[PDB]
Amino acid sequence: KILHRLLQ
Amino acid sequence: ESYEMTAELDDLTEKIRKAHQETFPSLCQLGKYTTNSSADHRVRLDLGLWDKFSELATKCIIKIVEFAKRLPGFTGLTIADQITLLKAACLDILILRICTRYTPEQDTMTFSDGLTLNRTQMHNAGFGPLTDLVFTFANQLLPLEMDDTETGLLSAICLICGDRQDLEEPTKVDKLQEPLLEALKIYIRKRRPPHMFPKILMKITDLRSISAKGAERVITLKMEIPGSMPPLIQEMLE
Ligand SMILES: CC1=C(/C=C/C(C)=C\C=C\C(C)=C\C(=O)O)C(C)(C)CCC1
Repeated sequence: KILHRLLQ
Repeated sequence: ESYEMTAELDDLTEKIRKAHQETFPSLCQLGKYTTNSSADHRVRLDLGLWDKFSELATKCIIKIVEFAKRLPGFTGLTIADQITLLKAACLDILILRICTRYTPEQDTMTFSDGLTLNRTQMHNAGFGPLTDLVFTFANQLLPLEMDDTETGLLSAICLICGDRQDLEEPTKVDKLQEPLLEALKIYIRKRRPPHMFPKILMKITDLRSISAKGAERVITLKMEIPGSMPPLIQEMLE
């Protein structure tokens, strides 16, 4: 997921 | 002309102010430029504008996430919640941001790169049946005279919302929003000398009715755009 990466 | 001592709230306000400005350029400190892909008449969808707009939309969503992680305590929440909050507030913040780039006398809105479109171009870029709703909101905002500080707090308040479905720790989210509301209130006081607090909050409710329709505009645009909806936009409005 893009959100996961950006948030991680 | 007197105000109590509120050190901690003043620090939060400053942090959110910086987080906003730094993730969203000011209209004045922006080198605006014009296009003309189809500024004459409204069409179903100007593909050339959609390509540009969709590119700018992807980047602004990225900045919003950047803004979210800069909010005190946001990263402290669970990952699932952070995602949940973002997906529910993304569009609201996007509307609030673009409407803050409204130049009333020219009736245009400016994007983060400087691209300045008029009402018809905004429509042709992808807003379609939302153009008017968004412009009306932009106009109803002018009287409030909000600055980046208030915009950041308002965006932060819209994001950190405990009443979002699926949150695993709502009360934890509610705890983060309290200081924000109070900071907005305290701040409105020193600035505006005196009933703007409820007035500004009420604008959040205006945002919901517009974002409610934006979700359906995505479905519509899916059937009219060449390829597929940019992935980040899909995760935030699916
Ligand atoms: C994402 C998206 C939409 C809304 C975008 C909004 C409301 C603002 C974008 C602002 C930008 C991109 C600002 C900047 O760059 O400063 C609509 C409903 C049209 C449908 C397609 C997906």
